[PDB]
Amino acid sequence: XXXXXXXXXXXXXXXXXXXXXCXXXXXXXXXXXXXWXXXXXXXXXXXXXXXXXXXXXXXXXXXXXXXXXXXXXXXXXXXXXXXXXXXXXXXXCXXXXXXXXXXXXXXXXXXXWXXXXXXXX
Amino acid sequence: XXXXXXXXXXXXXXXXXXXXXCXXXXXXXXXXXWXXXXXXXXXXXXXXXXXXXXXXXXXXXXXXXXXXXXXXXXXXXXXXXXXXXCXXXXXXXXFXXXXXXXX
Amino acid sequence: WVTVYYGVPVWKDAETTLFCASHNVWATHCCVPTDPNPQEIVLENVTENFNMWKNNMVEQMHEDIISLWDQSLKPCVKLTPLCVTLNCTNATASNSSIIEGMKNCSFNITTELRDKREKKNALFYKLDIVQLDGNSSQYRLINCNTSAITQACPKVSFEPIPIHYCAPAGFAILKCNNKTFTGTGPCNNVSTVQCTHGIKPVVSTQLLLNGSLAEGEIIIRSENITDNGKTILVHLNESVKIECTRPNNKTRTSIRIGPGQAFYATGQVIGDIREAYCNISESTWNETLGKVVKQLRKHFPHKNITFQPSSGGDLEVTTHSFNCGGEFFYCNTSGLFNSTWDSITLPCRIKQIINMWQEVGRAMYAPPIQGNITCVSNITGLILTRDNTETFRPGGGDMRDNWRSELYKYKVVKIEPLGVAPTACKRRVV
Amino acid sequence: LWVTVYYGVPVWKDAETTLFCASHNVWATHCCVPTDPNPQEIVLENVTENFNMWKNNMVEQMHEDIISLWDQSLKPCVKLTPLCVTLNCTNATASNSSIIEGMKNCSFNITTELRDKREKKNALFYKLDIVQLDGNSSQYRLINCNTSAITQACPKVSFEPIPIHYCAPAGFAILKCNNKTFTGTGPCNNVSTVQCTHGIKPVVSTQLLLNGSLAEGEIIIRSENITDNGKTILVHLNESVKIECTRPNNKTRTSIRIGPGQAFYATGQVIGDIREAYCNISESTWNETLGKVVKQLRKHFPHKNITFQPSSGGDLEVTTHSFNCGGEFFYCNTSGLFNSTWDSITLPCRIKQIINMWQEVGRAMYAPPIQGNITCVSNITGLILTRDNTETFRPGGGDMRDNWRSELYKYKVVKIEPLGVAPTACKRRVV
Amino acid sequence: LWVTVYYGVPVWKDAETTLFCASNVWATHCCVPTDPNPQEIVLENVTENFNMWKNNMVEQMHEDIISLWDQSLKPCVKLTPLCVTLNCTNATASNSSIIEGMKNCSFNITTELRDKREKKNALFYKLDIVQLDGNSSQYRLINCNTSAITQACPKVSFEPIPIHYCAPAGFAILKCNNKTFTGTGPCNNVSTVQCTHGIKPVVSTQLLLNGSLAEGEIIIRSENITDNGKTILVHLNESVKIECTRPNNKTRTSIRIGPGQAFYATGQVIGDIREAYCNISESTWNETLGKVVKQLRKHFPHKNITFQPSSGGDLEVTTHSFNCGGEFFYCNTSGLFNSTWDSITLPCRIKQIINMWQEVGRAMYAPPIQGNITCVSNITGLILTRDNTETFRPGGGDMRDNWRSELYKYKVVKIEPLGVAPTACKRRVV
Amino acid sequence: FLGAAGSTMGAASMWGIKQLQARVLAVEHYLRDQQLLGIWGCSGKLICTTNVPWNSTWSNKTLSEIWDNMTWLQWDKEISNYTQIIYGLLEESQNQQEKNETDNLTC
Amino acid sequence: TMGAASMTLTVQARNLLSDTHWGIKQLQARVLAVEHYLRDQQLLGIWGCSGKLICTTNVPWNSTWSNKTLSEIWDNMTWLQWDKEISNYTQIIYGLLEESQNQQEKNETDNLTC
Amino acid sequence: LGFLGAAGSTMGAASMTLDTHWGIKQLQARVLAVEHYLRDQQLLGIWGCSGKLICTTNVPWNSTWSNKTLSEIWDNMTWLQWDKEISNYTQIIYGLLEESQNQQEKNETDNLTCD
Ligand SMILES: *[C@@H]1O[C@H](CO)[C@@H](O[C@@H]2O[C@H](CO)[C@@H](O[C@@H]3O[C@H](CO)[C@@H](O)[C@H](O)[C@H]3NC(C)=O)[C@H](O)[C@H]2NC(C)=O)[C@H](O)[C@H]1NC(C)=O
Ligand SMILES: *[C@@H]1O[C@H](CO)[C@@H](O[C@@H]2O[C@H](CO)[C@@H](O[C@@H]3O[C@H](CO)[C@@H](O)[C@H](O)[C@H]3NC(C)=O)[C@H](O)[C@H]2NC(C)=O)[C@H](O)[C@H]1NC(C)=O
Ligand SMILES: *[C@@H]1O[C@H](CO)[C@@H](O[C@@H]2O[C@H](CO)[C@@H](O[C@@H]3O[C@H](CO)[C@@H](O)[C@H](O)[C@@H]3O)[C@H](O)[C@H]2NC(C)=O)[C@H](O)[C@H]1NC(C)=O
Ligand SMILES: *[C@@H]1O[C@H](CO)[C@@H](O[C@@H]2O[C@H](CO)[C@@H](O)[C@H](O)[C@H]2NC(C)=O)[C@H](O)[C@H]1NC(C)=O
Ligand SMILES: *[C@@H]1O[C@H](CO)[C@@H](O)[C@H](O)[C@H]1NC(C)=O
Ligand SMILES: *[C@@H]1O[C@H](CO)[C@@H](O)[C@H](O)[C@H]1NC(C)=O
Ligand SMILES: *[C@@H]1O[C@H](CO)[C@@H](O)[C@H](O)[C@H]1NC(C)=O
Repeated sequence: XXXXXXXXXXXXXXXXXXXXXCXXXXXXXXXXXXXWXXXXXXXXXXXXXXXXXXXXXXXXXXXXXXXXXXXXXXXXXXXXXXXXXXXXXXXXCXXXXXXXXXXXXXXXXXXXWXXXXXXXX
Repeated sequence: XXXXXXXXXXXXXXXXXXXXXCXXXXXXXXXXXWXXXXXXXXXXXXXXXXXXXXXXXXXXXXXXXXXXXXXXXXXXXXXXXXXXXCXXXXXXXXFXXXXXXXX
Repeated sequence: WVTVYYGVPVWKDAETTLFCASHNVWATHCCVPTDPNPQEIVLENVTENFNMWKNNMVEQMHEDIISLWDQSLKPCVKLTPLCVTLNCTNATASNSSIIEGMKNCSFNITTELRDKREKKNALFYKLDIVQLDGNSSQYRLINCNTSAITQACPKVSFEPIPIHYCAPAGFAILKCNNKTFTGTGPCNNVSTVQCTHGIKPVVSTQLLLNGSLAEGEIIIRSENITDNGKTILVHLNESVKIECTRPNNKTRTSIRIGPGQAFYATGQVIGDIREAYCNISESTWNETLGKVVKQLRKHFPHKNITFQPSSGGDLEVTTHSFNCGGEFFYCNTSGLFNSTWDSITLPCRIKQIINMWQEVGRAMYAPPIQGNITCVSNITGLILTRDNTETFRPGGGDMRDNWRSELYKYKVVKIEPLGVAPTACKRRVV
Repeated sequence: LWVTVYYGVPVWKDAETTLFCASHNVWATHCCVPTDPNPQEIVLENVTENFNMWKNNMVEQMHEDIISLWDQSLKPCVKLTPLCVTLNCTNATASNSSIIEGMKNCSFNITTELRDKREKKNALFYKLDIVQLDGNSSQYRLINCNTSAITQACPKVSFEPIPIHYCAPAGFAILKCNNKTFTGTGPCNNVSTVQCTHGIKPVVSTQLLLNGSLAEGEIIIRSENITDNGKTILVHLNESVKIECTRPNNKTRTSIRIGPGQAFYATGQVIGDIREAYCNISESTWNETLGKVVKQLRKHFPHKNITFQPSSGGDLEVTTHSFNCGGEFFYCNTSGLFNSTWDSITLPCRIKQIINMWQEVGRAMYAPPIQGNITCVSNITGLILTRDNTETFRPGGGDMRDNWRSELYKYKVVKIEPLGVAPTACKRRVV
Repeated sequence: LWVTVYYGVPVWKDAETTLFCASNVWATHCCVPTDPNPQEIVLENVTENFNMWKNNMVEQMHEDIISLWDQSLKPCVKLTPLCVTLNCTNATASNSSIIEGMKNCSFNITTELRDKREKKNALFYKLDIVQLDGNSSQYRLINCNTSAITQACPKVSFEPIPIHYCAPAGFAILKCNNKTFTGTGPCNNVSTVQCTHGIKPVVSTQLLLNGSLAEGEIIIRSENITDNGKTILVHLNESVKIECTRPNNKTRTSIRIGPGQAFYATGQVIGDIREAYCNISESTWNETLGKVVKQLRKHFPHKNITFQPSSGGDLEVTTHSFNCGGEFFYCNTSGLFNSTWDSITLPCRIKQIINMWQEVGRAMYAPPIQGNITCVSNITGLILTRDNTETFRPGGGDMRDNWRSELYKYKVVKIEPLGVAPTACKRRVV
Repeated sequence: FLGAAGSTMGAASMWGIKQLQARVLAVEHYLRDQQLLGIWGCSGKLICTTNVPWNSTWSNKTLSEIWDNMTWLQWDKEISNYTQIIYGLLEESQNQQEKNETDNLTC
Repeated sequence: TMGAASMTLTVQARNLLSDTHWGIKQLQARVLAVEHYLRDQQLLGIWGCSGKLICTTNVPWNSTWSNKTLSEIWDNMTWLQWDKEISNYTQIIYGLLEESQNQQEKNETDNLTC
Repeated sequence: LGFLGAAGSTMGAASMTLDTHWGIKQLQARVLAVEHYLRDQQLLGIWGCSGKLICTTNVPWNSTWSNKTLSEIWDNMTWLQWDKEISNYTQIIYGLLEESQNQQEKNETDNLTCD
């Protein structure tokens, strides 16, 4: 059912924070632990993340996450520090545990990926 | 798990079993995951954690023991004509560039 | 000649108010300490007539428990503003299925400011949600058309502690010490105490949990055994271990519905797909019934008997209803009471808006509990209704049975120190 | 000669204490204590005991207990605050004429058991309780809502005038006056001691005292000072005057859900026979009764052509004869009786739904409609008069305490003082 | 050699009980009259141990005051319907400028009818209002998201009257008459009383206003002195006059907020000069403080003492406060306690939403008082805390510390009339 | 406490509202019994003889049949319907004793 | 001559001892009945009359308030008249009764007898 | 003199002895005052006396208890000190007072003093 929107697009100044947000759709934004693909020209690797599901947020593997799960606004948000010009690649948003009930522990990849959008730092 | 799958873009007309086996330092915490794309689009889950199938999967295969996560892709032919890569959902925010094993 | 005596050791049947002696509601209310060295005095050659079915100590316990329960619940969050139409759909699992027994409901709730309403959602148990129209997704909470629903305070524990009922000055409690006493008639071995032993209040239907055990074999107790219009209490001399669990970990969402009015509801469920279940050893249960049957047939000889499931009514009477770690379980006992004359799993349901009292003027809402729950308890007796062959069913009751089964040994009497007797000695004057 | 001390001495003093009552009804529930099936009375010899009904504290205690019970009983009931919305009102057309005169048909938008939903509901209401919001407008509100808490009386509890005996606590006694012509104040030279009063029915009315005691004397006129025009005159009769009050119609009740087990009751329709209410008072009985009252007034007011006039003004509570006829509150016009110079008379009467009841008006009671017709048969046992050359009397009144004072004029409470002080006999019992 | 029993023996044991209150709310509640000529009894050759820090009368007076405060506020107008978004701007005055401390707020409320709404205006203090957004004129009242706010009934001033606490039968109150008593230990000049003297329940923080002055020289009382965590109560033997005022002329309106109930909103401010201020004579303050230091140096000799003005903590801690004419003043004392060892004006602010005591439920709304307000009070003592020479801070403390300064001379004792002593006499005639 | 309750006379030897009601009643019962002993002139005694003769109408059995052979509890039942008679007689005998003590020219 | 009345002293004495708002009122009534009972018993006790409905003392029966008595005439038919004539001195008489008992104790505390 | 008067008196100079919430508190205070009064009276009655200021009984002193002569303990010590100096022997004295009265009740049980 889920139809995550592409992140707000940007053409940021170099080393500007990569501030963007992905509108949520056809999912509970109140659950749905979310992640921001760590987009790159070759392949995304690792992610920034936040979850309404656990009242929590976490640091990115690089730069910063500055992530939030704005369940109230029906949107994912992040603003990684020091966006590199090389960061100008599209990042999809997706979430895990969007279900009413989970048959397993939270140790699985999200599949509902957004069309994505790039920030041309 | 900050290591790549042993992929070399091996491919075939059928049964393109490029089983790179998500060799992510043999420490995926049995949360190996697979996705693939043949388009300028987000990759779709190819397989669920470890040996589990992706929802609405077809022409696919998977296995894992936090290591040696062989994924022969069943006997997949046209279905296998996509770039594909491994990830460890529960370990080091790991991702393998893996390879464009897209026949 | 008449002689006046004072301090004569005699008494009369009497009804008085007994006092209750020892976060926890029971501990908070029954603040009066117990006697660390209680005494019991055997009365040589005293015959006393007891009747557990006419014992006002049972009614007193019933009334005081309800009063405490109401006092405890009263100063808590009201759920009135949540009595709105709900938009409910299928509680989709992470599995390619719908978890049964749950609904995913959304609604427009007024918040702290009266100018704002927000769309909130929560998962609810199917049992507490009622459909407003056929062929419709619109639902209401089950009790919003009948009475107020109040959320129990998360800071208040209802876990029972042993309660001692104590006579006031001028009164004493007589206790029956005949191990084979059946609840009515004379007891030929009695003693006097000031306080009862500690009885944990237990709320349970069908099966009697965490009580005392019988001595001298299993005792079948009834107001009238012949009369099939009355309840039979079976008091066991050996317990049956029962282990109940909820094999999941719930996470909850907090919705503010007023000025500090925090409402809690299930946000998500992580865990197994079985909502709840109870584990009863098979051989233990099978031996227990054989012994119960041996005793039932001494009252109903040369007849075959059978055990059947409860015949009808709502969950409180048809299932085994109990409090497990603050959660409310309604277990299916048809797996036990199905026989004619290694373990057994009883599937269980969970409910959040409950009554458990004959009064429906107010309902309690049980907020979700985080973490997994395991309860181990002792089955000390059975509540049976009798209905050639005889049929016994694990029927319900007025919840007084959970006190009648412990208070059957006690009677309250008034002490009457004055009396007169004849002599042959005229008062000397000056 | 030295002092002897005695205990158990038959001495008493005036006192004010708490009295208790003795026998789904509200009074039966509260005044749960049984009466003495074999009550005693002790006759006193030559005790010129002073009685004063006007200052008698038993009246005030009875008044306060009545108010307390009334409120205690009404409190655990449905509030009507949810109905205080603008009402859209038109003509009530239950009759063939399309007019029923005293009532209006009002529609309103009220929240149901679903807090997010409101529905258009309607009911018939009496004009006496509906307030117009502005001129030339169909927009109305319930009377007194903006100034008070209006609570619906619950059908689950009965209210009727069950006679109640008031009993003294241990250490106290009630003295009773048995002088047939005592007349309110002064020494009563034929008195006795009792533990409980006779049963007094808590009947509430404004002009004519109903279902009370009859006087031993033909008519007795009681006042603090009959020549003082600032005080109320209570006239007790030795004969009952029968009055039959009728509401010759049948109301169809409807029910509006307003909350979680909360519902409002209202008239949905009226079946027929337009006269709203009326009372039948015997004509010949009244003429004789009123003339007898005058004969007694002439001994205080020795003037010819003494007159009677209707209550001079104020709201219905003081201009009409108010009573509870059986769930309905009647406000009847007695100007047809109190108009004279010294087979039946029909008194026009109206029905009201929101009742102030007492002098305290920060709250009000709403009387649900009563299904079926009412024929209340009662007798006048006394009249309440006030006074303005030749004097004029009117059916005026007090603070509704007169209603119990009129029965509690024979009783007073005294404290028993069993310890004596110092009579003398003997010396001292030394060794 | 033989035992004799005596009854009516004038001896006693330390005890705690319930004292009764004897001679608005204060006179209404403490309706019981007092003895116009209390018969104080001097006890020859009696030494008693007093302890003002452990004296439960302080706690009892505190709890009774809270109960009365709440009983008085309870049957009054609720301000629940005012939890709406307020659209606020910068308030003006008869002086065509801006009042820095006031906001002019417009809002939509329920009127007499439930289906109607009206737009109303009211003035509020900056300290009564919190923003719902950043750079946007959207506000709420400060306690809306915490608790209900109840408006005090205008008919009750709560003006302190002397309160006497009286012993119940079987009890007596002992009084210490040592003019240099330090609050604890033996008192070698004692007497008994029926009731305490009349203590006005005056509420303040840093400076104790009103009550009696010390008979002796300035006495510094502390539970420990050495422990910097303890409250130091300085009881002066000479008062300091303090004159406080709100020179502005206020006017108010009345907003119906539903049937029956109405809100006493502030209408307008005219004659605006200063929100509030207090005047303390300079010479008096300097000598008074110097004398306090002279005494502090007897505990901390050979040190040059300084003060640290206004301490730290919240408004209720760092700012002096009192009820003046019904309005609540929050005055800046930093110019009084910044010294090193003709008048000083202390700037002062006003609040409408009041939260005295540690409980923030039942917040009180103080209706505005029309016209201008002046109060003259007596500074009778200081509350100081400690923290290379010693540094002292003015500061608040538990509200209980306010009555410790009045009740330090009194103790509750139970009279024990029965006792036994030797005679060497045996009962006659067996 | 009760001791040999099961013995013959021949062996005889020596929330806030509810709580307040219980305390008050304990006091009322205590005082009622003490007042009654005072009325009979038995204040302070555990055993008090009187000037009222034993009536055969209350019991026509002799002392060897009443004492030694009857349980206190049985005895109270046997004469339960005379308690109010004996008590009335006891009060009057004390009243007569006072009448004589309080006669004049005596002290 | 109030002779017969002495035999009713017992009858009167035995009659002295046997909805939240209501509950308070009922408890107050019960408590006060007890307090009144005990106040009288305590007073008879301090005067040395415990256990007696009728007792005698040694007091001056002072001429400053006591006039000459008569041969069972003065010793009035009505108790309520004495309540108006003798009672005027209750506040002095009760004090005399306590002092007379205090004097008896002083004469025999522990100075005489054993 | 006063209610306690010379509380600080030497034993040798002892001389002789001589609205709902509020409603609940007041009722409790009244009830307790009554209970304390009655307990003292009941306690004296069971020791063989009432109506007395001073009672003499059949109970000897231990003489190990004070371990002092009467000429000092019933002399140079204040009643207030007397209480302090009992040294947790009060319950012993009371038990002994009950035992001696019980012995008297046993000796008076035959009760043959009759017509
Ligand atoms: C009538 O009822 C009586 C109870 O009121 C029974 O008496 C009880 O018998 C028990 C066994 O003999 C005693 O237990 C022992 O008590 C001593 C201390 O008294 C302990 O040291 C022992 O360990 C304990 N025994 C065990 C196995 O734990 C009870 O104390 C005793 N109770 C009382 C109040 O005396 C009578 O036996 C019973 N009579 C009949 C005919 O059934
Ligand atoms: C120990 O405590 C005693 C009180 O409990 C003190 O006694 C008080 O001494 C005062 C004089 O210093 C007396 O003042 C008198 O009061 C009357 C009131 O009506 C006036 O007329 C007199 O003029 C006035 N005396 C003078 C000299 O002005 C108090 O009345 C008296 N209190 C009592 C109850 O007797 C002791 O002084 C005190 N001792 C020590 C060492 O501090
Ligand atoms: C310390 O004690 C003094 C009195 O010794 C208190 O001052 C008094 O305070 C009250 C209330 O503010 C004043 O009452 C008002 O007076 C005006 C006069 O116009 C009247 O209109 C009001 O209705 C009300 O009655 C009182 O006059 C004032 N007394 C004096 C002498 O000025 C002072 O408030 C106390 N301090 C503290 C902190 O409690
Ligand atoms: C009692 O509880 C245990 C778990 O605590 C249940 O054990 C599992 O049962 C399933 C049945 O299909 C087996 O596949 C699992 O391997 C068992 N687990 C373990 C650890 O042994 C047990 O079944 C319960 N009792 C009953 C009657 O169901
Ligand atoms: C009142 O108005 C309603 C409007 O639907 C109508 O159905 C009803 O018949 C009317 N009743 C009377 C008495 O006018
Ligand atoms: C508050 O705003 C209203 C807006 O109509 C204005 O009339 C009023 O004078 C203002 N009051 C103050 C003190 O600014
Ligand atoms: C510092 O202390 C000395 C005494 O040691 C004193 O004389 C002096 O006045 C003090 N300083 C101040 C500023 O008061």
